[PDB]
Amino acid sequence: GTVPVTWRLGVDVGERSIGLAAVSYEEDKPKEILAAVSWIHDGGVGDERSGASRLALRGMARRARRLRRFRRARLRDLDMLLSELGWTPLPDKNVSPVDAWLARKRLAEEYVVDETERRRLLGYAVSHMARHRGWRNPWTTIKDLKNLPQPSDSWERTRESLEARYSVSLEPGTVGQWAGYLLQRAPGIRLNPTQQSLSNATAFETRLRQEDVLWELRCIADVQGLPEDVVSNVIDAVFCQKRPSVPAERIGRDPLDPSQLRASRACLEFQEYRIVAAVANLRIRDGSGSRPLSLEERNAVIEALLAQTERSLTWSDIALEILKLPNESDLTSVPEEDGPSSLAYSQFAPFDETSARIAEFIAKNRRKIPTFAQWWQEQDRTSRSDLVAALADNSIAGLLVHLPDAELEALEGLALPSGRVAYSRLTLSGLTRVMRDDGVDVHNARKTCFGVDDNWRPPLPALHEATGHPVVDRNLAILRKFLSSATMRWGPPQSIVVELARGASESRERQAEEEAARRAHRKANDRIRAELRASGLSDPSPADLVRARLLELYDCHCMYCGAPISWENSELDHIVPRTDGGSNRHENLAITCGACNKEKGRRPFASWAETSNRVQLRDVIDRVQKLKYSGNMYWTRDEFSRYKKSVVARLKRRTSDPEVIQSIESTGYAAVALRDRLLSYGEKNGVAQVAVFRGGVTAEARRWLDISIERLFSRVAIFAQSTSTKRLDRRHHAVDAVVLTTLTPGVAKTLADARSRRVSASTEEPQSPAYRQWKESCSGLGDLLISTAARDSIAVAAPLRLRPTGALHEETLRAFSEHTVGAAWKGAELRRIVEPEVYAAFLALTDPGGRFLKVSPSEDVLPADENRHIVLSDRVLGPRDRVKLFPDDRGSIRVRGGAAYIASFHHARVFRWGSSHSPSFALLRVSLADLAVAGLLRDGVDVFTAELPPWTPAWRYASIALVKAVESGDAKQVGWLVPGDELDFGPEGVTTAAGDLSMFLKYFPERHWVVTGFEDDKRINLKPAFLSAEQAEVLRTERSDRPDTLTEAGEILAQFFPRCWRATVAKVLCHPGLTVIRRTALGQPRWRRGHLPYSWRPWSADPWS
RNA sequence: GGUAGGAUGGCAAGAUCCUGGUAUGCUGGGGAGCCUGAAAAGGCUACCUAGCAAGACCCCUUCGUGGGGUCGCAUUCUUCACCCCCUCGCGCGAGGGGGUUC
DNA sequence: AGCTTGGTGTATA
DNA sequence: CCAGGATCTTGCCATCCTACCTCT
DNA sequence: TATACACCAAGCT
Ligand SMILES: [Mg+2]
Ligand SMILES: [Mg+2]
Ligand SMILES: [Mg+2]
Ligand SMILES: [Mg+2]
Ligand SMILES: [Mg+2]
Ligand SMILES: [Mg+2]
Ligand SMILES: [Mg+2]
Ligand SMILES: [Mg+2]
Ligand SMILES: [Mg+2]
Ligand SMILES: [Mg+2]
Repeated sequence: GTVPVTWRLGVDVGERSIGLAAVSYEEDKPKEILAAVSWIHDGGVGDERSGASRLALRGMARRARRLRRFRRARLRDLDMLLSELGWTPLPDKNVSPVDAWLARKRLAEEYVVDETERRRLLGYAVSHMARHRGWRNPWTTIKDLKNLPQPSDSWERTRESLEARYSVSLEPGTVGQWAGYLLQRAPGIRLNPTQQSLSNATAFETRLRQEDVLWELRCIADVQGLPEDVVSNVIDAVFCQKRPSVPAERIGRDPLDPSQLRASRACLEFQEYRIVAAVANLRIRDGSGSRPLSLEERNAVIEALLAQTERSLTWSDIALEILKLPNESDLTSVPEEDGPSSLAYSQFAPFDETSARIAEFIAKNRRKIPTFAQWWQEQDRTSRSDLVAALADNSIAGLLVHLPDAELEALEGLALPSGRVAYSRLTLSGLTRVMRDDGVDVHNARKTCFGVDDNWRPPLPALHEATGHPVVDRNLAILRKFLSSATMRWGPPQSIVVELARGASESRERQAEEEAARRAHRKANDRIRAELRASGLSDPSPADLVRARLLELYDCHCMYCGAPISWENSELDHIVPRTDGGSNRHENLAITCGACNKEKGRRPFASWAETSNRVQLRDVIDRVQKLKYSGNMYWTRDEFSRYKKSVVARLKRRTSDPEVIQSIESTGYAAVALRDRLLSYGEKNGVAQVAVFRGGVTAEARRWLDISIERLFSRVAIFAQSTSTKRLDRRHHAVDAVVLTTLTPGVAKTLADARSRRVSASTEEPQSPAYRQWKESCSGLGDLLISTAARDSIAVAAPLRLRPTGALHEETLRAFSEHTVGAAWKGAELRRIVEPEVYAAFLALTDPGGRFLKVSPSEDVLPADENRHIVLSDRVLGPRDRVKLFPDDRGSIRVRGGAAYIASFHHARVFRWGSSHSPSFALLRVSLADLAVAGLLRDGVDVFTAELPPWTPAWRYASIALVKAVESGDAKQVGWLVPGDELDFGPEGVTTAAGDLSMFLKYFPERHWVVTGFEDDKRINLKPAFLSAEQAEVLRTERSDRPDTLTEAGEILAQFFPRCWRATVAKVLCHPGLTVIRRTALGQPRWRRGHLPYSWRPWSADPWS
């Protein structure tokens, strides 16, 4: 029964959270909080230690599978070529460990007269070379690999280092020659640097290159006299590689023409569009005001801009010799940031970049492409545009000219500007046609060419369609469930309010220094772009620019060990590892030899330098601190100082603490994407407005409504001085959403001005009619929120993960143990029997009328019966026969000939037995490996109730009391628990606390707890629902920096978190009135039993039907 | 005007994936050197080789516990049930995507 | 002889 | 780690559109 | 505006 009410929706997006409020209004006064809920989500992250999202881990695993499958196919095709040549591939076994290396060495060194020996060594060498071929730019062809210098400079430096280290000069000094020589001279030497945790020097230090392996192949071919066609076939088989590709479904669509893909920046239509649009936005002085350029002025400037081979027309040049303006400042509306010494008029106007690159490539390589040079001078702009589009879109996964194949290879080697622009090629051609004909700008050209009005906006995505961004998708899924539920409860909202991750309350000095930072960044990047384009890099990436900057800043030396480095052997090490949240911000990037990076791994700089011998921590710190500010460089003075401090702080960390930087891109994207989808919902549902306000407006509105989280939720003081922030209670997201429902644009401007004035600095109330009206309308909001928190209606819930997907086991395969049948059997050895038939036979041997195994790990269950025979259904194992066992007394499954421990528990099944006045409880912890080996990872299976065989790790490592009670027939399954199920202990709270939980519950009497795991057969891990771990972690952080600022409650919280309540199942489920609460999207517990997970009481839940 | 939102282009700083690779690592099979040993078998350091989620679907084939091909760790209430949407698109049982109020 | 803490291994760059 | 493609965020400059808000 | 779990061992009642 839907009852319609006037209500507003408040949306607080977050990185790992979203606050959602449905607040019913009357006039502009809030009448009732219909629903306030903080939903805690994972941001797409499944494993916090891995750091990466589930989508990212799946993509990496899928691409590892794809790489290995194509490697299989490539090596099989090489085997076929070797069999056609008569060359014997290296066998799988019964060969010397250095047979391939010595074959490579001997074939490089001397001609082998015996044809049989020559073919065998050639096949050994080539098959091994294909297995270990080194690295190539994946976008380069095999012909491009052949055109590289041979060997690479990395291998020449390695060769010089090896000759100096070993006092011998091998000729010609190939990788195979040096490796075979060193594997014989120093047995047990490691070839490449590896991840560290005795430590001897490796043979090589830098990454092996495919041109080095190719040069060794050429040397072997020249020494052995192989025919050139044979060498060519072997090269194309060894260095075969799939070209990287872009799926076209990953490319966005033109908003005006959704059937068309967005155009590449390489397109000549986009180049023409850029020039014409920029000229259409310039203004000329007219009677102390600005006027648009006339049609003739526009055509003159546009023809001067298009007719360019190099970017040499500045805005001052355009004003002075092209426009014939009497003064340089007469040209107004220049699209550049204003700076000193007339920088805006010193900046370059756009040009046809693709035509300039193609003309440069033609004039440089007229020998290689004379037919293409003639065709390019022959054809017109439309045919050139079609050719350029084909050349720029050839990289799509899914030429009209009969060009010679060498010329086609040269053009595919030609580099064009990358990146997609907003419009399609057809749209750009039409829009540019309208502006060049009518003299209009982009807006009027869009109106004319596409028949739209001044109110036109691009089409927005709907609520049901995702972005592919994990944080945004989590926020969107939660919001759309909330909105669907709230719409069927109370109708559509009157208005929707969304908070955007933007901030404007900044000082003029802050604005000036950020402007100077942007100016210095642009000047340095333009310069470094110029020398990199002179060096041979067409379109430098941000990481290219960072690499050039750090190579200039450290004089082409490693930042860690000081070894000399170059462009191709350097690595950009994340000082804070990516798996520990480490960002790509340039203070987190260190230029590194590569050996230092590979040895450092995930370990922090200090925890690696402390025990290492290659680098010195203090030497690295002093080299960073000894950097001096030049006259002109990338950073400003303040930026250079803060950059050195950030780098030093990143080197100094001795623990795997997460990244210092709190990135807000995902929050901003979530806010903008959810706003676009809420605008779509409002168009489809007649919502009057979807307003947006900044975060600081919401914080200032909380300040001026006297909404304190510690007062609202009666949270005790954690600091001796001042009050705790909003983040101590996780309900603050829902509070922020409620506050967001009150905001109007005028009061938002007033509170933004007020907060900006207080940053630029007790206190003074804001002064505006909108502030007065909003304050009088939302005077009662404080009392309403106090009553809502008093009746505990603001819920904190995590969405459940019920799908049985993810990692089936741990990634480390383990060797099996062995145990003889006739020997004495302990309980743990009986629990570790791999084969289910042998396990069941031994189970029946220990207890005949039995389905489960009832043992203790330390008890000697069976004696050393010297004539014991285990009779399977396909074999009889005598007392001498050896039974395969899992290596450890923990849950594990057989995977690919080895043993793998089970992964995290998917769920726990709750079993209750005993009398009704005092029942006994136990958990059956079920992993995805249990479901996999039980065959339950299939269609039509309820994973929480489907039976698990006794040989599964779940039933093997259940508690002995649970096993005896299930076998005796008294224990029945009454429910299930997943990580994230809320345990509401009731108004009485937790009554079985002892030791540390009692001391935590004196100051934080939490009745709502979240299941986080099941750490053994008798325990469940619970953390409080309403309390944040980041607040406790920053308590621990500020405790070191400040003297005893934490209160008793602050210290108690700081030591309770993060392990929290490692609780006993018997001591948790013994609380009467404890409820396992599963909530609807509005934060309301699901009590009616339907086809969605519902709340249940472990005391009174019936056994499963 | 002032604030806010949106378009396009530029510039700056970032975030998320996607495609293709490399070098290790683990397990199985090996073994170059060293050591402990030998009437008495295993280590250590490397290197070689195969596999690297369990598995699923398709086609083989000059028949087999194999060969080849495409996939499989995302979309957090699994499965079931109901309702909605796009697509197997004749008012279809279906392939995906969404929602289910306490 | 059971619960409470403490430490640590887990596939990587 | 490597190259390099796609999607997007935030801030500033230029232009165009929208909406409301505030003081003479 | 964010980020460990399942196993293995001590430890004082
Ligand atoms: Mg917020
Ligand atoms: Mg490969
Ligand atoms: Mg290789
Ligand atoms: Mg090596
Ligand atoms: Mg690193
Ligand atoms: Mg929030
Ligand atoms: Mg290997
Ligand atoms: Mg090896
Ligand atoms: Mg496989
Ligand atoms: Mg579902």
